[PDB]
Amino acid sequence: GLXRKXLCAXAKKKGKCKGAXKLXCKC
Repeated sequence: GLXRKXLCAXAKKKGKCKGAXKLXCKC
Protein backbone atom coordinates (compact mmCIF):
# COMPACT_ATOMS: atom_id res chain seq x y z
CA GLY A 1 0.00 0.00 0.00
CA LEU A 2 0.93 3.66 0.27
CA UNK A 3 4.86 4.29 2.93
CA ARG A 4 4.33 8.06 3.38
CA LYS A 5 8.02 8.83 3.88
CA UNK A 6 7.90 6.07 0.01
CA LEU A 7 5.76 8.99 -1.25
CA CYS A 8 8.09 11.73 0.01
CA ALA A 9 11.19 9.85 -1.13
CA UNK A 10 8.54 9.80 -5.07
CA ALA A 11 8.67 13.60 -4.67
CA LYS A 12 12.40 13.90 -4.01
CA LYS A 13 13.72 11.09 -6.15
CA LYS A 14 11.11 11.52 -10.01
CA GLY A 15 12.42 15.02 -9.33
CA LYS A 16 9.30 16.55 -10.87
CA CYS A 17 8.23 17.78 -7.45
CA LYS A 18 11.31 19.56 -6.15
CA GLY A 19 11.84 23.05 -4.80
CA ALA A 20 9.79 24.32 -1.88
CA UNK A 21 7.11 22.28 1.41
CA LYS A 22 4.87 23.15 -1.56
CA LEU A 23 6.36 20.68 -4.01
CA UNK A 24 8.18 18.21 -0.63
CA CYS A 25 6.30 14.92 -0.51
CA LYS A 26 2.87 14.99 -2.12
CA CYS A 27 2.71 17.17 -5.20
